[PDB]
Amino acid sequence: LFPPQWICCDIRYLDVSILGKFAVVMADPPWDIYGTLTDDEMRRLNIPVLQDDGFLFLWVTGRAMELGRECLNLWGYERVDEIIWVKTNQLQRIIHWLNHGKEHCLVGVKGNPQGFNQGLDCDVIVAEVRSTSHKPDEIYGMIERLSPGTRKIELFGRPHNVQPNWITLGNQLDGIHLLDPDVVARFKQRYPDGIISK
Amino acid sequence: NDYCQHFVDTGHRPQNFIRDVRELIRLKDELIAKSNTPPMYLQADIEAFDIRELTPKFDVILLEPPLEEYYRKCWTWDDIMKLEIDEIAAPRSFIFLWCGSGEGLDLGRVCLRKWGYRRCEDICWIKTNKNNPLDPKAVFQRTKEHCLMGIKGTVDIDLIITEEPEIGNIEKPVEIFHIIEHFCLGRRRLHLFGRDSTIRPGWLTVGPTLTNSNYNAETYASYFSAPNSYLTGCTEEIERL
Ligand SMILES: CC1(C)CCN(Cc2ccc(N3CCOC4(CCN(c5cc(NCc6ccccc6)ncn5)CC4)C3)cn2)CC1
Repeated sequence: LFPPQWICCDIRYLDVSILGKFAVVMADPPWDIYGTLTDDEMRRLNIPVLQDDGFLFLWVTGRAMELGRECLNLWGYERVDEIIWVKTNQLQRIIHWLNHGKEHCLVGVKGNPQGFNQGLDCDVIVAEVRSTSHKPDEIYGMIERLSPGTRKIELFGRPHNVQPNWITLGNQLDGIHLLDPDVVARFKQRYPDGIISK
Repeated sequence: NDYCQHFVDTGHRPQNFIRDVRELIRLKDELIAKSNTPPMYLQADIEAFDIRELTPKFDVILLEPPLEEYYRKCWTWDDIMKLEIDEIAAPRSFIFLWCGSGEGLDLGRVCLRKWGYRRCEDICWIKTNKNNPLDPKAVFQRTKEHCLMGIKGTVDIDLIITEEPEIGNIEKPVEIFHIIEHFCLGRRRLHLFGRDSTIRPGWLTVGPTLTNSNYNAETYASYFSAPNSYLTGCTEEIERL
């Protein structure tokens, strides 16, 4: 169901098998480099159930450039692209050994996606920095042009991240808001009292 | 303004719209120039060459293997990974590996770890197309290349922005040398797979297409013998006599 949907939850503990399959997964994890996940908690995320054929977008910084590649492969993806976001101010000027002018987003593929519009966009985003850790909205447009109309899921999103065609998971979202009947049905049997524990 | 949408609409890459791309750096550039060794260079077929003949051990290695993706004798990541770079790197030393934009971003990291380095920066060469507005695995148009910085042992930004060079021009932006030299990492600097066109003061260049050589291991080592063994390349020369 087209309009934005979301689930406030601990992504470590949610049974994501209730959500079905997605053409695109995006994650902006709180890598251990407020609350973070240990390297083991990241490895153990049940990403493999979320897709059969499609793309994963994984934001990485620092040593998660390497840990993120490890998770990508462990979860069953091959890294096939790497987007960089060049961070500018409102006037298009770029904001340990080097100053950092960019953030990286790994692009992984699982299976054999068919019917995606590969090559419409290029792999550099130029866009203004906003609040701390706020990714640029351009990424949603690139993903929509890549795979228009399909179901997508964002991990570790915040309220400003909710978008049509997306289900957003994160622990600072406001409650549960589900509209897809297949998801509502599976959520109700799995969580009859609406509590997501253990 | 969504420059991704704009690129879809017009073909102008988003990096075409980045603008403007203390001083003090001019003096530092001058100290670098004063301490630079004479350019040294050696024609060598690196696939058949025993790189251990390259002495002494280097403070900085710039590695630019000719990848097939650059053309649209080429080196595969199989070939590159089998170079024994660890055999010529100083115990404390740095590497800058041009990795391209495809599987090299992964295989180049395997190489760094194989040779004993850890990656500390990822330097992106972003190519504009102001003048002229696909890999089967690619999801997006590839408009950049990565140069990975590795360290072993105990003013610039990680971006280089220039226009995409003409077809068949495989040269990398000379700005990479500026970044490397501004780190003040030491004076024994090796550029593997360099060319006549990349020869530079302060560097030893080794590669298959060089037309001339002047490398002599004893002469080269004499540039770093005492009292000059530990200079950073960013300090005044030490008074002789
Ligand atoms: C600049 C860019 C493009 C973007 C920023 N990236 C870095 C980055 C990424 C993320 C954040 N976030 C800020 C906060 O909230 C979020 C999302 C909700 N969230 C959890 C966590 C959880 N389980 C573990 C857990 C652990 C302890 C206690 C309880 C639960 N389960 C569900 N959601 C915690 C994280 C996001 C901030 N910066 C760089 C590149």
